[PDB]
Formats: sequence, C-alpha cells, structure tokens
Amino acid sequence: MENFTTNLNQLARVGGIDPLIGREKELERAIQVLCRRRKNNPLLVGESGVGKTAIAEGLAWRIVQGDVPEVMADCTIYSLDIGSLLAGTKYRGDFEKRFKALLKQLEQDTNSILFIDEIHTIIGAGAASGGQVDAANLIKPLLSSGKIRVIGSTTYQEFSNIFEKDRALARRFQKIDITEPSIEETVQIINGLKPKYEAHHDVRYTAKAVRAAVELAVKYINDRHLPDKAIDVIDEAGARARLMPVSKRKKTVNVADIESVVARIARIPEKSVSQSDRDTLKNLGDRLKMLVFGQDKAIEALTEAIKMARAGLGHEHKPVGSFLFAGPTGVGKTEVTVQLSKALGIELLRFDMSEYMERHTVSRLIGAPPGYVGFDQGGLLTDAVIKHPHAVLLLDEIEKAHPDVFNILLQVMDNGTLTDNNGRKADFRNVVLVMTTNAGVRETERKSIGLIHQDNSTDAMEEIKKIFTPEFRNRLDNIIWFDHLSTDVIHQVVDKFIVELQVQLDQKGVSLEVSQEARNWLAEKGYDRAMGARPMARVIQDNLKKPLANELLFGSLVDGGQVTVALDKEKNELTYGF
Amino acid sequence: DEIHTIIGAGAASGGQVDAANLIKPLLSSGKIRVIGSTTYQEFSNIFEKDRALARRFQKIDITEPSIEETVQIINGLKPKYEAHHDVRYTAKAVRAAVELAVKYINDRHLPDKAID
Amino acid sequence: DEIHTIIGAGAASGGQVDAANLIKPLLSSGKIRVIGSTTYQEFSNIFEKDRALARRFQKIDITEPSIEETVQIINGLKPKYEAHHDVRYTAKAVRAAVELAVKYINDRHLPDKAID
Amino acid sequence: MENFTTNLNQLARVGGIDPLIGREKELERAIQVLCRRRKNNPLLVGESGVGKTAIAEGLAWRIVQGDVPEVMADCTIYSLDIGSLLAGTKYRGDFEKRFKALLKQLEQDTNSILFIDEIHTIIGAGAASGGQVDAANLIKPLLSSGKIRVIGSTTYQEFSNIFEKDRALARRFQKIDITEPSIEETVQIINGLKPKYEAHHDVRYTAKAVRAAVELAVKYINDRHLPDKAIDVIDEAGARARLMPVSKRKKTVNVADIESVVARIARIPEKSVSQSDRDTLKNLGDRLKMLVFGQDKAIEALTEAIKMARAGLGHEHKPVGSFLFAGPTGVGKTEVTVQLSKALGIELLRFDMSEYMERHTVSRLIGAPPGYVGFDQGGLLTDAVIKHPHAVLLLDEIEKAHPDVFNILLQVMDNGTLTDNNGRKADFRNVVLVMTTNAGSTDAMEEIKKIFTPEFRNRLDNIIWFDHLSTDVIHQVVDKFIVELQVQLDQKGVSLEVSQEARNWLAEKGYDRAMGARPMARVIQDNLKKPLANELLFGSLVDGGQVTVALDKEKNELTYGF
Amino acid sequence: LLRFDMSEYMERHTVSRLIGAPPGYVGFDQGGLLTDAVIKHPHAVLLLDEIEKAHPDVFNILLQVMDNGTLTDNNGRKADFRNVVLVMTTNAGVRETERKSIGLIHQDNSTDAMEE
Ligand SMILES: Nc1ncnc2c1ncn2[C@@H]1O[C@@H](COP(=O)(O)OP(=O)(O)OP(O)(O)=S)[C@H](O)[C@H]1O
Ligand SMILES: Nc1ncnc2c1ncn2[C@H]1O[C@H](COP(=O)(O)OP(=O)(O)O)[C@@H](O)[C@H]1O
Ligand SMILES: Nc1ncnc2c1ncn2[C@H]1O[C@H](COP(=O)(O)OP(=O)(O)O)[C@H](O)[C@H]1O
Ligand SMILES: Nc1ncnc2c1ncn2[C@H]1O[C@H](COP(=O)(O)OP(=O)(O)O)[C@H](O)[C@H]1O
Repeated sequence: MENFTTNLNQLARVGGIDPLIGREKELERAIQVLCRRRKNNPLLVGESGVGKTAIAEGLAWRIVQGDVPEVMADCTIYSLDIGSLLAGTKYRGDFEKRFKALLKQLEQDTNSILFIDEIHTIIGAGAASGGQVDAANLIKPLLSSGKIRVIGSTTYQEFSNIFEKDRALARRFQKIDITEPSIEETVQIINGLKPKYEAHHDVRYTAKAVRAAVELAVKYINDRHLPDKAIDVIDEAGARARLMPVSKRKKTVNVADIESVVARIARIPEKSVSQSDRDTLKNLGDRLKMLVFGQDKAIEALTEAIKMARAGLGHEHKPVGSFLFAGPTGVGKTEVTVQLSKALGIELLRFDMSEYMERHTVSRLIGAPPGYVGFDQGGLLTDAVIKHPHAVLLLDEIEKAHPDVFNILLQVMDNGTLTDNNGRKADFRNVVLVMTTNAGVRETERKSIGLIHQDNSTDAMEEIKKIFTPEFRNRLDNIIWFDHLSTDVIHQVVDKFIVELQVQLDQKGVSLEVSQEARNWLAEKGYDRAMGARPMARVIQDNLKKPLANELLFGSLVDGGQVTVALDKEKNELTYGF
Repeated sequence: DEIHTIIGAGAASGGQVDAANLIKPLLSSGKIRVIGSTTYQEFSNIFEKDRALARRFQKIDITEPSIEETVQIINGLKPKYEAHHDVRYTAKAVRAAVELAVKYINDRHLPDKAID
Repeated sequence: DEIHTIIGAGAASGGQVDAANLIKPLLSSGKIRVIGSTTYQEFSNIFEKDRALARRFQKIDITEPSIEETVQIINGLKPKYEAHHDVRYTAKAVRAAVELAVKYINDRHLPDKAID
Repeated sequence: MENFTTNLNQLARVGGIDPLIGREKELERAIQVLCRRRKNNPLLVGESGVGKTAIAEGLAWRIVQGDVPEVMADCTIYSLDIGSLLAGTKYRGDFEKRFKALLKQLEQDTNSILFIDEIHTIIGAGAASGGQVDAANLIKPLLSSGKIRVIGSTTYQEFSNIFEKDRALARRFQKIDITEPSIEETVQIINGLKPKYEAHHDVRYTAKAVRAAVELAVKYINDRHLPDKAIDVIDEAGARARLMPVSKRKKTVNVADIESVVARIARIPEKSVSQSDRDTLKNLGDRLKMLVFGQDKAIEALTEAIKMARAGLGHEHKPVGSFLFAGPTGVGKTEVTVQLSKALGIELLRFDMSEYMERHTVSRLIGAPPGYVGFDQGGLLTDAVIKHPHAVLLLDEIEKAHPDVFNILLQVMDNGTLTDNNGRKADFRNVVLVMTTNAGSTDAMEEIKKIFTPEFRNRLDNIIWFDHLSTDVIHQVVDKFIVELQVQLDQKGVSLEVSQEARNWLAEKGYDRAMGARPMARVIQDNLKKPLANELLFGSLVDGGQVTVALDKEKNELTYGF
Repeated sequence: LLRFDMSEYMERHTVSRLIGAPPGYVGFDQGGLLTDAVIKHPHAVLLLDEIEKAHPDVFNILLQVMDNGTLTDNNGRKADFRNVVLVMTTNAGVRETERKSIGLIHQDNSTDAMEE
C-alpha cells in the first residue's frame, strides 16, 4: 500500500538517495542478518546525528546500484510512514484495518523488506492516545512466522526501554551497533553533501573550512555526534556568510568564519586570543592590586592561570584553575575572589559550605531524585554552571562541608564535568574554582611561653595538611597562604574605607574632608596584624560615622553641606563646622 | 510563546492525536519556520523531554542586561510612560531607579526591576 | 511464557486487562495446571511478594548448560543449519563457536548465542 | 459482589474446604465476637502457615453442617478478592463506585459476613496512585456504628504496623491470637487430612512416616511454620511415590522416603539427616585418621564425645558439644576440625578471635543497640547461626579475645542461645563449638583460665590435646602434598616421581617446631610446583611426559627434566 | 580493566553497594557494583585503589573471593572471579622511609615499609 509506504528502491532509481560513505560494513552486516535463518530482522541502533537512516537508505541505493548479491538484490525496500497510517484520524477499527491491509500486502509481495524509522514509536504505538495501540502485536505474527523482514532503527535508550524487555522483539531483531564516524569520514561526508549547502546559500567552502568545521565542533560541541555536529557548523557558516554582507561578497567561507560559528554555538570565547580584550587582560594584576593591598602573590597566581587558558596552554578536561586560599582572618581571601569576577566582567557563583553539613544536602547540589517530594529542581550547582559557564565559582568555608562534597569536588577537578541526576552535564572547563578555608586559623592566635614570641605559621600548614588529604591537595594548582597585613597596607586600607564613607555621604549632599594627621591617627588606633582589616572598619565606624549620623538626623547636616576632620594636639578628633 | 504548552494540547482519545506531533513533519521537512520561547525551568522539565522536537530547534540564551543597557532601554521606553501618565521623568530619576532597584529588589532581574 | 505479564494487571488495553485476577480461579481450583516461565528479577518482584503465587507455584532454577553440552546441543540441532544455508560444519568449527563464545558473549548466554 | 467475592458456604456444601482438626478454642472465640451487638468483628492475627485463614473456612463449613449456635443460622461467610476489587480503576471516581456497590449487596443481608484475607494491604497503606482509593476510612464508619461485621486476617507484624498506631481500626476489631501448633497436634492434623492425600497419590503412609515428617521438618526446615511445612513433606513424599510406580514401586511411603524429602527441601546431603550417620559414626574416627597423621588420641577423644551427643544422651539447652583444642602451632587443630565438618556433612563457620581484642568489637559480633551507628547491619555471629543452624563453629586463638566476648560464650554454652539486636534468637543447640588455643595442663589452664575461670571451664565438655609432630609424620605430610601434585599432573598427562632424598629434604625444610606443618605449603609449592609449572606451560614438558625429581647433592635443589 | 576506589568505601554505609550484598542499598535490583562488573567483563583485571583505606567488610569480601572465586548476588547471578586478576594498590609504609633521624650524622637508615 503506497499510501503508507515509500518504495526506497524507487527513490534510488529516480535518484532521491545519496550513496553511503564509510558504512559499507554496516550494510554487509545488515544483509548478513537478513539472509539468516533466525532473527533475520536487523535493528540499527545508534546515537542521534550518526546516520542511522542514511544507512537504511544506503541499502536501497546499493540494491539499485547493483552492489548487492542476488540473495537480496532486486528485493523491494519500503519505508513506513506512521504519520500516514494514523492520519485517518476518524473511526475506531479503521486504524487496525489500515495497518493490517499494509501488512497483508507486504506479506503477499514476499520479496519485500520493510524499514521502520523510529521503530520505538511502533512498540507501544505511541500518539498520546496511541495507534493501532497494538501495532506491535499486529506485526509480531509475521516476524514470528518468518514471513516479513523488518529493518528497524532506534537509539540506545529506546532499545533499552523496549527491545530489551519485550522478548518478542529480543528474539526477533538483531541489534547492529552504529557508531559515529571519524574526522576524515566526516570531511568526506561533508564534501559529498557540500554542493547542496553551497547551492542553498550561494557560498563556496574552502577545504580548510570543511576540515575546521569538523575539528572545532569536536573540540567544543559536546551535545552532538558526527557527522551532524560538523554539518551543522557548515550550514550555520553558510548562512552567516550569506546574511552578513549587503553586496554579494565573501561568498567563500574560510576557517575564521568557522571559528566564529563554533565559538557562538558553545558560548565560549574564541581565539584571538586577546580577542579585543587581551589589552584588559594584561591589566588584571593592576586592577586587582588597587583593591587588595598586599597578597600580590595571590593576585598573580590567579592572573597567570587565566592568561594561560587564553594563551591556549591549558587542558580541555580541567577547570581553569583550582585554588585553595588560607591564612589569618580578615586578610582578603574572599575579597580577592569577589573582585576577580568583577574585573573579568563575569558572574560570581557563591555557595556557602556551612549550609551543606549533612549527607542529605548533597541532593541540594546535584538535584532532588525522581521523585520524592518533587524532582523538578535540578542541582543547585548543575543549574548554576549550565546557565553561566564562564563564572567564577566560590565555595566558602570548605572545611565545614560534609565530606561527601569532596567526592563531588574531586570528580570535577579530575575531568571537568559533573552529571546531574537527570542525566544533564555541567561543563566546568571555563569555570575558575576558588575555595577558601580557615583551617589553620586557631594556631595564629596562640602565644608562646617565653620572652620572645615565635612564628606559628608552620603549625598552621600542618593543620591544613591533616584536613585536606594528599589526594585532594595533589589536584590543586595552588594552596596559597595569605599574609598578615603590614602597617603600610593598613594605611592603604584606611584610605579605601574612607572613600566608601565619602561615597555614602555624597548621596546626602554632604562632602567630607579628612586631614592626613587624622588618617595617620586612625591607622595607628585601628589595627592588629593578628585580626586583619575587619577592626579597621570598626574604628572608622566609631570615629567618623557616629558623629555624622547624629548630625544627619538632628545635626546641621540635615540639609547638605560640608564637613572636615582634623586631628588636634591631644590626638583627639577635631570636628567640623558646616 | 510558552512553547512547552503545545505538548498534550489534543487529548484523551478517540485516538485524538494532540499537537506538537501533528507538526513534526513540517519542521522536519523545512516546510515551515517557527520561533520558540521558554524559561530555563520550563525547558528543563517539560520541553526537552520530547527529544524529537528538541532536535529541531536552536537554543539561544537570552541573558540579563547590564546596568547601562537597562538605563538605555528605559530611556528608549520612557516616552510611553510619560505619555500614558502625563508625567516627565528627570535624567537622574531614571538612573536612580535602575541603581536602587538593583540594590534593594532581589526578586527579579533587569530591566524589569527598574521598569516597575 | 512471560507469565509475569499475565500476573500484572493492565497487561494491555483490553488485554488480558484483568489477566491478573482471571488466572486466580484456575490456580485455586486446580482445574488447569500451569507451567510458568519468567526471569529472576521478575520472580522476586512478582512471586516472592504475593500470596497468590507463593501459595501456588514452585520454582525450578534454570541455568546454562556446560561447554560440552553447548557443543552437543549444537550437534543435535546442527543438521538444520547445514541444510538451511547449504553449508557443512567442521567439528572443530562447532567447538570453536562455543570456545570462542566464552571469550566475548554475555549479552545473552549460550546455547542461544553459540547457535547464532 | 458476584465478581468480587466467593461464597464459602457454597464451597462447603460441595467440597473445597477441609474440616479443621483441633481448633475448637479459636472457633469458640470467633463466635463470641460475632455475637456482640457492636464491634462484632474478629481479627485473626498470626504467622503464615498456622491455620490463620483455615479457621475462616472452617467456620463456613461448620455453618453449612449446622454445628453452630442458632445465632449463626443462615449466615454466609463471603471471601473478598482484593485483586478483583482494586484492579481496573485508574480514574479518581472508580474505586468508591465499585466498593460502594460491593457493600450494598452485602449490607442488604443481615446474616452476611465478609472475610478479608491478610487484612494489612487493602486497609492502607496501600498506594494512592490514580483512581482513589486504598482506603479503610470508607469502611470505618460502617463496621463501627454499624451493620456490617467483617472477619479480618493479618500477621503480628502487620498488625503492629497499622493497628495500634491507627486507633481508627484498632478499636473496631477484636483480636484473636492464632499460635503455631505442637508436634502432637501437627501429627493429629496430618492423620485427619491424610485420607485425602493417600487417595490423591494412590499411596499409603506408615505411622512412622507421619511422625518423621513432622519431627524432621522441625529440625531441618527453618523457613516455615509447622502445620504447613509438615504437610509439604507428606505431600512431596506422596508425589514422588505417585511417580515411583513407573519403575513398579510400592504404594507405601516409609520413613526413608520422608528423609529423602526433608534433606531435599533443607538442602542437606541425602540421608545425613537420619541414618547415614550410623555408618559414618562407625567409621568416623577411622576416616579422620587417614587425613590427619598423629593426633590419634585427639581424634579418638573427639569421636567419642560426638557419638554420645548423637546417641541422644546430652541436653537440649546446650550446644552439641564444646571443646577446647590445645597445642602447638601447625599440629592439626584446624585440620581436624575441617575434616570433621566434612565427615559429618555440615558447613563450617570460622572466626578469628584476634580481631575481637578491643572493647568496641564485642558489639561487632552481636550488633549495635538501636540508634547506634551500624545497628541495622546486624551482627556477625548471630546471623551466621540463624542461617546455618547445624554448622561447626570454630573460634581461633580464643586466648586473645577481649574479656567481654567470654560473656557471650558463657551464655551460649549455658543455654544454647543469643538474642540478636533485632530481637531474633540465634539457636546454637545444633552446632558444635570448637575453640583453639596456644595456652599450653596447669599452665595451659592458667593462661586460658585467666578468663575461663572455673565458672567457664565447667562449661567445656572436654579438652582435646594436640601433639607435636614426629619425624615420621613430617615425612607423611610431605607424601600427602606430593601426591596431591601427582594427581594434578596425571590429569595434565605428566608423570611425576620424587626421590627419597628429595622427600627427606622437603620434610626437613618445611617443618618447624615453632610453626609445625604450616610452612610446608610454601616449601612444597616453591620448590616443586613452581619450577614444574614453568616447564609445563612453556611446552618443554607435555602430555605424555615424565619427570623424576632428584636432589643435587651440592645444592639440594629439586632437579629433573624430560 | 575494572576499577574501584577504596577511599569511597570506608564505612558500612557504602560498602554494601560495592559488594552487592542482598541487603543494604538502593538499586538492589541491579545488584552490586562489583558483582555486575565481573559478569559483564569476566576476564578483566580488577584494580582496587588505595586498599589500606578500605573498610574491614571490604576485606571480608575480598577474602571470600580469594578462597573460592565466587560472590553471590540476590538477582539470580554470580560473580565468577576465576577468570580475573586481582590487584590491590597501597602506599603503606612509604612515609616511614622518609623519616629523619635524631643524630648529628644522622642518616641512620633506610627503613622497611613492610612493617606497616
Ligand atoms: N588586601 C586588602 N585590601 C583592601 N581591603 C582588604 C584587604 N584585605 C581585607 N580587606 C577588607 O576586609 C575584608 C572583609 O571581608 P573578607 O574579605 O571576605 O574577609 P576574608 O579575608 O576573606 O576572611 P574571612 O572569610 O572573613 S575568615 C574585606 O574584603 C576588605 O574590606
Ligand atoms: N598430620 C598433620 N599434622 C599437622 N598438620 C597437618 C597434618 N596433615 C596436614 N596438615 C596441614 O598442616 C598445616 C595446617 O596446620 P593446622 O591445622 O592449621 O594446625 P593448627 O590449627 O594446630 O595450628 C598444613 O601444612 C596442612 O597440610
Ligand atoms: N556516512 C554517511 N553517508 C551518507 N549520508 C550520511 C552519512 N552519515 C550520516 N549521513 C546523513 O544522516 C545524518 C542524520 O542522521 P539520521 O540517519 O537521520 O539518524 P538520526 O535521526 O538518529 O540522527 C546526516 O545529517 C546525513 O547527511
Ligand atoms: N488444624 C487444621 N486442620 C485442618 N487443616 C489445617 C489445619 N491447620 C492448617 N491447615 C491447612 O490450612 C492451612 C491454610 O493456610 P493458613 O495457615 O491458614 O494461612 P496462610 O495462607 O496465610 O499461610 C494450611 O496451609 C493447611 O495445611
């Protein structure tokens, strides 16, 4: 019945079917199966984008071409359109008659093989309500009787969902594994298809553009298989070249056009390297050194890792870098990470490890299981990374996390990817991972017994070593011990905090001038190298903010104006007029 | 819009096949062109499950605008609001709306937090 | 065969839809004897946990034959393949099919796969 | 109801239901409950296989016979098919519309009684999927105000999972305790059912066969309760006997056929359950002496103790015996124990007591208290003795265990049992306890005695002493090792003969007064098996080959070739 | 090559999943990780990384395999290890050969890692 089946040999005879490239063994295996005594129903199983249909059509083509032995040559090969059978829509029982009429006629033709694409839609006869709900059962008798030979086609999940469970299929069909082609096979396939794309887009491709589409898609696109992933790049490059100009220019597509296309598909960056921003890249060290004073070594470690990735001297299975920051409190560990994401113009993903102190909570990172209270919540980490693949990832207080988080971190550090409980994957290769810790802190507050105090920083390192075991430590790029703030740093910190105050006052119409002597006094009064910068913020709050707050509310400052601060001879602050 | 809602439109028999199935052959053949639209969650829980349609579309990520982009969008739109309400906004009022909305409202992104 | 598909309710629209209960009077009255057939996972999911079965059926553990038996099974069936494909097999070839099968077959066991 | 229930009076009037034997008390109580003006709903609570459902059928039979108070006249007990009632719903309005119809048909009959089999899944929960519902709330105001009186049936565990916790059901039913019957009661049940089994299989059972079926099942089959498992033994023996006539065998089913059946069910070597043991015992000491050379006194002392246990002169509340095996390393304490378990046809359980030196490991053997980490993993000792109740239990180096494990041992030796952290009993009455030690008699005593104070030593049946090896024995041990290799080589087509100077050397080298025969395994393997394995695999020595092993006087190497 | 990392099996909580013990894990119908691997790839080399970290119950199972070649799963399957090579990797005692002495020479030794 011509209403439901397409004669593929007829298509090959009047063209319609292209020659198959690189799957000659696959066709011979299918023929070998068709000529068997039992299970002579080959089933082609493979990944999306690898040519499963192309192979089935390729057989009809070879029959017509004359490359098939007399055992199967001149056999009619037909392709079944389920949508046609189920298009009748109306009248219960007519669906079953249409299905049967087709099968009876195919049985009668005898020297006929039926090809069913998407065979898994027959088994269970899906169509919301269904078929021909028993379409599988209606065909099974001819498969069991050895009367019809069916070439199937499906994928791996569906093979498992149905073919591995329904023994009436398991004992009738013979699975053939159809794999993705090689780089060279893909190029040959593209070149075979090529004129179709060139004709559609009125473009031409260079040999290099073809090779590049294959190599770049393989390097960066991980949700597809060859040849389609490369074909897709070729088609998009074609459209890009076609639509880009006003005048018929740049008709020939080159590698650079391919690079732009792959870069835009993966939401990655490209390859200038310093695209048009290598000149902002070179200044990270300074933009950060103006915000974090001291700790130059931490700034540099981060800065160099970023440049290496941009320079191409990286590793395509690793995070951009993996750092553990440690040191005395109040020294800028989290300060540096936050400013880095700003300096780079990217999103910061923050997780606070103290909230994940139970094994139950790793479900809040991977994603709640199908289905217990729901499951329609992916992992917090998985979704954050997919939405923002270039983010800086900051995990605070890592030593406070439940130990199972480390199994998760080691996986990410080892291969660059984490799989969600729903099967989706997060790509961490463009993500910078920084973890911070206070693991050795209790040691730096300890005092020695004696006349001369000792340096306890080596004890702090021993504590780190006993928490983060060698298998973890051996996967990091750097464990960086941040220093205590020197007096010179304190002076820079005081100015930083004064500026933040000046900015807040400006919104009230109040300007503020502080003398150098007043600053020197606050700097002397406000710090302890053992405490870090946090106490400096506190001295400013008591010496400058309190007096101002009273005036802003009841002080002459209620309407805006100017204040100054001077230090007097008693080292007291001398207040403002207005 | 809300393309994940086209799945299951027809329903409950008498073999009544629904939509987003009745359309597979037209997207597959290149006969028609469509534009889809989903949120990340809707497209992470419903839309993607029917792999056949997921394969016929190109996913384009629409990200949140920057602060300056938001200000510019508002300047472009403000004549609609001025006309509607018989008001005039100052230049400072627009920039303040964007900065304050970002600092204090954490429920939505830009430029909605500012337009509202 | 595949008795667990008869035991579960909802075997098919129409089915056998109520097969699960329709078989019970026969198992209970003894008018018709049943020999069933299933696998190990289905057995523990269906029979071990249901009084309807735990009070009606016995289990016989069916395991694979020996390597020598696999060869004899083929030799018993062998003439059919020789006739079907107009071929003859070397006794060593029969043994090789089995001896090599044990180095790569576990996707299904022997003899069915050595026969293939 | 026609397609949901079965009329048990209709079956009783025809056949179907066997009269019950000996459960008059359970039936009298069920009647008192049914006769109440309210909450006249008995709930039968038991174990599987104890007459739990048989009672409901038994009552329907009495009713058609008329052996009931007039109160019960004209009553009909309908059995509910839960699967029929629950299957085929899906939509939200279907369960009720079906259950509502079932009840009105039953309700119209004031003498109707509904029987729910295993009431612990059709009362919630249960699984609320599509069409609602796996519910009892729907009955709950019926058999509680009320007009319908349903006989329930469940098990002790399910009872406490639902009832008690849900008062909604707990107070609508009267609980009736159904306990497993005794040996005598089981025999009487069989005798009354027997005529139908004899007719079915064209067999006759002896009186002894019936008693044996009951007692052997109790001793060897630990999967099921008595009044049911004893029936399988009778019916299975009958079934084989029904097929036996193909070889012209006889109608009578004797004890031997019962024994074959029990051993088959329990997965025990044939007839090791009964009389193969008499010949084994006659030859037990002799067989052990063929594998262990020397230690003749030890083997004989052990053999005699075993025989009196087998003779039945021991105690029920004890292990079948408790022995301490004392002596030097490598003298066969372990080897005798291993061969003994094989000789007797039973499995061996082994524990290394050196792994239980620390205080927290004591709970490792029994199981942690509930709420403590790992309690749900169970113990190591008590599950082993539940799974394998007839095993040989060997405890190595019991002269190193933490003192608390000795309290575990004293309890076992004293009364035969331990309680698991899940409340289950580990029954040691059919196992034999062998403990080994390097303690040594006064000194051996003080070193073990230190924990095995008189309070412990009085619980041992004996002390078996294991002697040092003589020079003749070390030569015999080597001959055994060489022979095992000779057998493997014959199977591979190679003949091997080791010279006398080669045997003397290996015996002298592989024996150490401080390790006994233990080092022998490597001396033989490294000097003889290894060099030979290399040649055989290389193919210089092939099937049909012969090697003779001589010593090189200046090296003492084992030298041979072909 | 089959691989397992013993650092993931430092407690009974996860050991049962590796073993395939009938009780003790989710996904029991699929058996153990170990027993399935030995069925799919019966001739494989089995590598256990960082064995000194393994919980004692892992060791009880390894001893069972060493004694008779078989572990039994409760889904009607057995892990037959007679065709595999078992390799354990350790770092025991390595640290002790890098220990410093308490002498003016010092050097003293090269210790034996076998002690650990
Ligand atoms: N080198 C620095 N330059 C300027 N400000 C700094 C510097 N170091 C610390 N600060 C200030 O003190 C920091 C207080 O917050 P954090 O930086 O997160 O503290 P931390 O150093 O990360 O240590 P923790 O996380 O509180 S234990 C602020 O980042 C800064 O205002
Ligand atoms: N007559 C024997 N005496 C001692 N050991 C023997 C004898 N025959 C065999 N063996 C076995 O001796 C060693 C094991 O000894 P074992 O039973 O463990 O002694 P024990 O338990 O007293 O320490 C192995 O060489 C094995 O062959
Ligand atoms: N080796 C080949 N020779 C000829 N055409 C091929 C080959 N491989 C793939 N194809 C063709 O099939 C691919 C599409 O896959 P298809 O056969 O429809 O199965 P699926 O739907 O799973 O992706 C390519 O887009 C198309 O050009
Ligand atoms: N006292 C008895 N008199 C007659 N038959 C009995 C008696 N006790 C038990 N039976 C017989 O009926 C029983 C029916 O099963 P039963 O023990 O009541 O509950 P369940 O089906 O849950 O295991 C036994 O399987 C069977 O041997």
